[PDB]
Amino acid sequence: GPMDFLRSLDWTQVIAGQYVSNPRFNISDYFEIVRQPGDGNCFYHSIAELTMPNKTDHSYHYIKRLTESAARKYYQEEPEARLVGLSLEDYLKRMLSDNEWGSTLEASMLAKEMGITIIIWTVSDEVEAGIKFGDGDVFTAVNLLHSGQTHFDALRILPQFE
Amino acid sequence: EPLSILVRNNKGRSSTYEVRLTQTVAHLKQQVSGLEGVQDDLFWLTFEGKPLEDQLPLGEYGLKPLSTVFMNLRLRG
Ligand SMILES: [Zn+2]
Ligand SMILES: [Zn+2]
Ligand SMILES: [Zn+2]
Ligand SMILES: [Zn+2]
Ligand SMILES: [Zn+2]
Ligand SMILES: [Zn+2]
Ligand SMILES: [Zn+2]
Ligand SMILES: [Zn+2]
Ligand SMILES: [Zn+2]
Ligand SMILES: [Zn+2]
Ligand SMILES: [Zn+2]
Ligand SMILES: [Zn+2]
Repeated sequence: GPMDFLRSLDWTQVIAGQYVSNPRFNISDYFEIVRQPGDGNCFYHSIAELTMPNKTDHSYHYIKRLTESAARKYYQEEPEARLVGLSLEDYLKRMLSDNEWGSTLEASMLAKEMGITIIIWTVSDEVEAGIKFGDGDVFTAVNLLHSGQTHFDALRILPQFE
Repeated sequence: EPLSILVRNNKGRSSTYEVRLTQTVAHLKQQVSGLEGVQDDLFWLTFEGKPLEDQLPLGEYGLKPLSTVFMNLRLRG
C-alpha cells in the first residue's frame, strides 16, 4: 500500500523481549529528528522528550531515577550488565553521574520498568539496524536515533504515516 | 575437531568462523572482535534466543556446522 512501510517492519528475536530489524530506509524519510543537547545526558534527554509531555530542560533526571529503580530490580540479570563489569552499587554511582552516557543496557531496563517499548535506530541517515526493547510496535515505541557511534537524538514519526 | 559457524553482525551480514566446541564463548568473541573491528566489551552473543556466557565452552550450547550466532551490539552515546 502507499505510505505504509512502517506497518511492515520485520523483527527477529534476539532474546525474549529484544529484537532486531534491518529495514532499508533513510531516517528522515519517515521521522522528524528532534535534536537533543550534545552533553553526556543525551540518551536520557531523548527518552524524556518522547515520554514526558511538556517537559522541562532537565526532565531527564526523572528518567535517570527510573533507571536506578529499574537497575535495582533487573541489572544483575541483564546480559549487557556482564559487559559493564561493575557491582550494582558501583554501576549506580557511575550511571547517576552527570554526563555519563546511557546505552542499550539502560534502554533494556527502562523498557521493563516503564512498560514502554524503545527502538534504537542506528545509522548518512541510512538505517543499518533497529534494535527493539519491548514487544510494542514502532507506532507507540520511543524511537531513538544513535549516530556517529556516540550520540542519541529523539525521533517522531512524520504525520503522514500516522 | 574444527567446525565452521556463522556470526551475524548488526547490519545483518554473516561471516564464517572456524571454532572448536571446547573453546570458550569469550574466545569466539575475540575472533568476532578481530573480524568486525568492535571491542569485545561492546557486544554480546546469542544463540537460539539464549545469551552465550563468556566463560562457557561453545559445546554447552549445541552449536552445529553452520549454526548462526548473533553479535548483539552494545550502543552508548
Ligand atoms: Zn504498502
Ligand atoms: Zn512483515
Ligand atoms: Zn522482511
Ligand atoms: Zn537511502
Ligand atoms: Zn543530536
Ligand atoms: Zn543536557
Ligand atoms: Zn519537546
Ligand atoms: Zn530532558
Ligand atoms: Zn563503590
Ligand atoms: Zn582467548
Ligand atoms: Zn583460538
Ligand atoms: Zn578481550
